[PDB]
Amino acid sequence: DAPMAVWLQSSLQRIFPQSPAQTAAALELQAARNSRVSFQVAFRSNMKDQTHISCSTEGAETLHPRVRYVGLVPMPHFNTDVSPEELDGVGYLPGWLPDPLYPVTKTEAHPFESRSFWITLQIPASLSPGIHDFHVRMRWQEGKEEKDKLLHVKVKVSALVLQPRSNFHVTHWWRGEAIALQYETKMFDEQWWKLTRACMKNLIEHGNDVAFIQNFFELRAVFKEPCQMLIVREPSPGKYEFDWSRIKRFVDMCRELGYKKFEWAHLWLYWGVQDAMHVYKKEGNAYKLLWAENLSGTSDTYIHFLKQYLPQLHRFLLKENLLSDSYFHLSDEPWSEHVENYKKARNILRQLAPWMKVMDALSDVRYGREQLTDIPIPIISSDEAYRKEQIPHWVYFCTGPRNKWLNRLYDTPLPKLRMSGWLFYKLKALGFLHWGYNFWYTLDKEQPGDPFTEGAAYAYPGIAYGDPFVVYPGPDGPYDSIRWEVFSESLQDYAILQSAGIQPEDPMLAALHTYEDFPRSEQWINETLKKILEKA
Amino acid sequence: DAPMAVWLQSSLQRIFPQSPAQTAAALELQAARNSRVSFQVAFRSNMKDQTHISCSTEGAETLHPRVRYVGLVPMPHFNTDVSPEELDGVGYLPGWLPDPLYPVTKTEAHPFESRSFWITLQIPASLSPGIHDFHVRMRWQEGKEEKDKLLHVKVKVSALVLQPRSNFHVTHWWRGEAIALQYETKMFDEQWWKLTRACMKNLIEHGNDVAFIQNFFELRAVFKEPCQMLIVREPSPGKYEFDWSRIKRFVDMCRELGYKKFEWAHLWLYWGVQDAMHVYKKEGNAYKLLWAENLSGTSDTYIHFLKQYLPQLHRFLLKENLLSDSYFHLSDEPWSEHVENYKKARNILRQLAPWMKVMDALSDVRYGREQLTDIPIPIISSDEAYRKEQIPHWVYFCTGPRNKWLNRLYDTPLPKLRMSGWLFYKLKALGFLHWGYNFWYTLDKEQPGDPFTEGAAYAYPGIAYGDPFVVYPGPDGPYDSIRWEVFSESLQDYAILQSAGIQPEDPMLAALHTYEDFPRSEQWINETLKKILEKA
Repeated sequence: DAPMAVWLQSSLQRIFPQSPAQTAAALELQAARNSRVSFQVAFRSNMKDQTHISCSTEGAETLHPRVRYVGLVPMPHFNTDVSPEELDGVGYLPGWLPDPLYPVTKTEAHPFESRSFWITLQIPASLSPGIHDFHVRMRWQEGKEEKDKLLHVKVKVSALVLQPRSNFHVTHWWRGEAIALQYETKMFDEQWWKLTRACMKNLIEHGNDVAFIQNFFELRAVFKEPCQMLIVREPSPGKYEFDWSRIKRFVDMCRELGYKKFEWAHLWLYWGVQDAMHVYKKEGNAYKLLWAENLSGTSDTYIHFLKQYLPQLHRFLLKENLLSDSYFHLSDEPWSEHVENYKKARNILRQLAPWMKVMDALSDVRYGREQLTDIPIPIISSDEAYRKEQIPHWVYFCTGPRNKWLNRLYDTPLPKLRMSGWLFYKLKALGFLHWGYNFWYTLDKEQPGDPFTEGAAYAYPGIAYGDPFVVYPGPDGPYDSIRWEVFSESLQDYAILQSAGIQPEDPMLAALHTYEDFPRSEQWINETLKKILEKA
Repeated sequence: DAPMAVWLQSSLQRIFPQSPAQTAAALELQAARNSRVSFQVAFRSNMKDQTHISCSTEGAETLHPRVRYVGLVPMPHFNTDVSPEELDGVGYLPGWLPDPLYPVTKTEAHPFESRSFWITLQIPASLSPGIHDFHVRMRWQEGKEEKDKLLHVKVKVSALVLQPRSNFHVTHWWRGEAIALQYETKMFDEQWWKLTRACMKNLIEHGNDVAFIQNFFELRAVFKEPCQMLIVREPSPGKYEFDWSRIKRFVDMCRELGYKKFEWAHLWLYWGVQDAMHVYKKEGNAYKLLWAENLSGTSDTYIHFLKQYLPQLHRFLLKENLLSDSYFHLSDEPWSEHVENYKKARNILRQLAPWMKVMDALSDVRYGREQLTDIPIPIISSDEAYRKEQIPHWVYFCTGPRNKWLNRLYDTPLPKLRMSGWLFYKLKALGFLHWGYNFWYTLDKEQPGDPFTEGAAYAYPGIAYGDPFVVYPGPDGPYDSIRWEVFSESLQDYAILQSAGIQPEDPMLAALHTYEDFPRSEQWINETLKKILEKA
């Protein structure tokens, strides 16, 4: 019963437009130094004439506060195979969902809608440990009369200084064809490069320390304009020339951004390890396949090609000092019937690039058990099986699994999602990999989508909402999403555990048994974080 | 707390996706003979895996039952200037809205989502009076087991038999450029015709009894493909031949469809009565304006045109026995200052077609008081004034008025809407005119729209959500809508009051004071219909 309502919320609960107004005029936060922390300024107009509302900070200049508006996106259905307890927004969804973050400080307030601003504060290392407080001012208008509300935010800055994450690597398969579709660019033109740079930058600032390189276009579908950063020419039948300029430019750029580790494209097409990679040549203005679409991975054409490419890849890797900081891929999620196919490829690799060390999504243990993949990446559903065999490994999730498992879906509750870094830490993963940073377009088709109105690349329910991307295409690069922010705060919690000497076996992490059985309460997150930042 | 919930609801409350499951296993309806009645079969899945559900009727053959699926549309905001006490779906909106009706009997059931089928029953005049019961059968699948549920429906059909509506006329300005834009047809091609016929049949089956003729294209905006049903040639400068073949074909089709009365496009452009209508001729393949688009309404150019068209119009009207069954429009929605210009034009009309009686949408009472229009159409907001004066008049709305006033918007509760016919009856309206039956495209621009994702012609809040269309474009014709059905049943209530001889002054209608103050309860509708159908 008030014309306008503002309150402050933790960055860990969602604010759906229907949700009733809160009061909450103060907010208490905990932060390590050399970190960034986040919160929500929520508002609900009780008037029926539309108005304007603008969100500013005062007294937080040294915190470098970045203010964004939480935009909404349609969500038609809940995802499949998620019990209601495990689903965010019961009673508010299906419906509108907060996800994209827009760079606006003043928006329109609409009648009886609840919306939020998302503030990120950069807690610098050179900050006195203690409580630092500032104000957020909300300015709106009732009729012609201007009004404001001042809200109070205090941050308990800890003595703890976060040190760069180490011995843990995160990679996403950012997509260059996705940029070329959503922005209508020629692949690798200057706008393409500008957007790619903005993406890799967004990644490394969110915890992604591995720069993926799509040297070969990664999809079974044949494109007219594929993302293949390796320039490949064929001056005679079967003689290949390789031009590394794009990959070189990429690697130089990524190193200038902060990347030290790099990941490469597969060498055999997915599901079965039975087909060669599609490799294209520029014919006038088109890109045509160098060979057939059905060309076998054991065919003399592909073997000849590899006997030329792999040594040249080696030359490049050494010349540029990439060889030790490069993960290489063979073929993904090989099923338990083309093991020998994989093994054939592996042995061909051994005979043609013995130096090469292989990393592959592999969820059946009787693959790592036999060191088929040098660095196996099970899906978290198989993490426990790899952990009884004591095979060191990475983890990945995509779409599956769901329900009680970890994911970062639209309907994954944010506290459950913030648990990611803790689970990576306590369960001693070597790294995390995800296919869906910015899969903005139509699954398996050279056709653009619309992330702002389709969250599953047109493949629900098989593809879950929010799985193909965590960023939204914006005019100059990615727009961060609430999920991306919470995930990066989660990786930052991994960094906290690291830089506070907390051991995976510490009893305060004890309830984190598997990637399915672990505390989802924001209360757990808050109190654990307290202990860690207070004793430090 | 069962895997699958099915219940029965009236046609008068919406069913939102978050809406909690109900139990109501039977449902009493009441109808009069020769009527159409409606109800809803709702289901919420309580399973995490997708399933299929099919709706069927059993034992309702004589009622020619129609089974349709209630589709959902986005609703970004609430409409402005509507207090909570007047909004439908509080705490479920903004979000997904039930509105489009789809010709499917079997769909996917999605997790934790409340959806419903819409069933229209045809109660025939011959039918014996009394209580007629039939059943609904819901067939879904749980895992691998086939599940089904019988629901009971009792119709209490009265002795009263509905006589066709007398002395009250409904017209909607359906748009043929709307057809041209959404279906990407060339104007007046055979597909355009088949779709127009579909729309006209729809309108008359929903109690719209006036066929609108867009003889001139109504918009102030210059289209390259205008909808100008009159063909106009200019063999010498300023001599105009007219070809009526398309208006002939339209009138033939409408009369074959049951249409008796007809309405015509305006003669001066809207707001100020100052500019000439845009009239076009063909130039090879393009359409050209005949004159400047700044052309003055009192210019010599335009008057010389009217001196030729009006007698020619009169010939056409005589040749087809239209003259007495045709409404004519001068210039839409002129403001209070503009009466001057209207007077000027009106007298021009009198001196060049003295036979012509014009109706127009005129909110200021000085239009009616001074007989500037032969049939005034005040906005319902202004109705009471014309009633205080006992000036006969039509009523209309559009976008506004809002709040407690009657309207037909997305968030207008359905009981409020069903009161439409009752207020028409008790308040002695001559007729009802609405501008937006199928305005499917961008407000004032020659660009398609998407009525499935946009509901205000891209003009929220200016245009309110739900104003520009009550029908959706399906592949062979219109798709009905919940609001459309309820509104047709409102006109059907006008027919009920008329057929049982309930005088406007009957006490049961005493609560209906203005178009802003009147009972909005579904109990009121139900109990009053009870009274009328038991006296009979």
